[PDB]
Amino acid sequence: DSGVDSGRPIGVVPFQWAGPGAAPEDIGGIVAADLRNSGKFNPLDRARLPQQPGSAQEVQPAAWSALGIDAVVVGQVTPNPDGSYNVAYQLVDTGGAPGTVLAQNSYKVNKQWLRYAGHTASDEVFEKLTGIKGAFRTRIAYVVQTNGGQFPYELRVSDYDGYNQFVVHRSPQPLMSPAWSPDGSKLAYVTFESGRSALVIQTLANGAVRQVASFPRHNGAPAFSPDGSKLAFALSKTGSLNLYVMDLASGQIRQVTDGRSNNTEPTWFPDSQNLAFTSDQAGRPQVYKVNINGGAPQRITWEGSQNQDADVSSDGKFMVMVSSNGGQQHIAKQDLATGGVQVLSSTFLDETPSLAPNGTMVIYSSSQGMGSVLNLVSTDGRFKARLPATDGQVKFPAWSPYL
Repeated sequence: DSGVDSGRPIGVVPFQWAGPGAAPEDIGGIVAADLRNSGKFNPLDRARLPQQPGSAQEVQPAAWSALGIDAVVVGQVTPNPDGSYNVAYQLVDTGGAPGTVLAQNSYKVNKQWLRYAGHTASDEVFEKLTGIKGAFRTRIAYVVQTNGGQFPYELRVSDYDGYNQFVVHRSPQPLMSPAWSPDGSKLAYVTFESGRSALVIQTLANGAVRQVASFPRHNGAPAFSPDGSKLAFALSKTGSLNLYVMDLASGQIRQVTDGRSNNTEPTWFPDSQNLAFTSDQAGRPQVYKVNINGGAPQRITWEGSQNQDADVSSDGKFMVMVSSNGGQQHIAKQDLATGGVQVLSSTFLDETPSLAPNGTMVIYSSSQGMGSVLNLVSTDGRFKARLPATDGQVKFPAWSPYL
């Protein structure tokens, strides 16, 4: 819903490093990358910075408004004797009230939390300048297939931008489609470890695992309801996949769809009652919507030869999905009210899109020979980037809720 050329230009100056040598991290670089990733901003190339002020007072507004820049982010990174660091940023106005500090904060963090300090600065500048909750301190879950033979599959979690990865679960068999609990503490996912498909929910903090379902099938594509009370997923035995809803408090499972049609990849609407999902009911896959509390499925995608793997935004205003047309398979966004569709990505064979909690960015995977990598694309379509390559093929990314 930004629908413009580039984003709002903004000056993000490298942070001053008072400590000896060089800085342990490029905080300004992180803030710029974050802001840019959202498609909401176009940080000025470090090449064209008119100056590199190290403090708000050193900022000369005229130099920035001149280049069409409303605000400038300046900052300082200072080493503490205990080995930790002080990361401070000041958001300085270079427009209506030149030189005034719109926002500033300072954080004391260990080397390991320096990127977090950067993402915090980004979140603050972001919420202050867009009114939209920042998602820069969010994480993503995904599955990497390494080249190791014993446990090729690793369900991992990392910062949304690919850094600070950690393994949640390693498996000798395929792992797929993790899904975050709304409170960000658990991941549901499908594992073939038992030899056949199973749906589990693992608590990230202690690794605890809850068995949910095992009926005969393949990928269950789980999805937690926004309110935390249910988990929707697909089971395929009768010869076709159908939707089931898991009541998390009681464990009672109820079938939400029936028929010879393959109904899968459920995703929740904000009300925790309606699901959007993929069905082959009309031939090539299309996206349908159904209220778990009663009613028959309602096809909702009409544009495109095929649409699947939907992800409804947190505000229910739109959804992203994999849309195939003219031999191109990309992530597309569909307005849930007016039905307009906008193709976001342009990479090769885009799959499983997952919306950032503020709905400003989508993480998805694309094809690379026999493998695949993760990508980010802002929901306004302005920014596209590969996430940092890792030691394996990556699939099924899932963006965490706000943390």
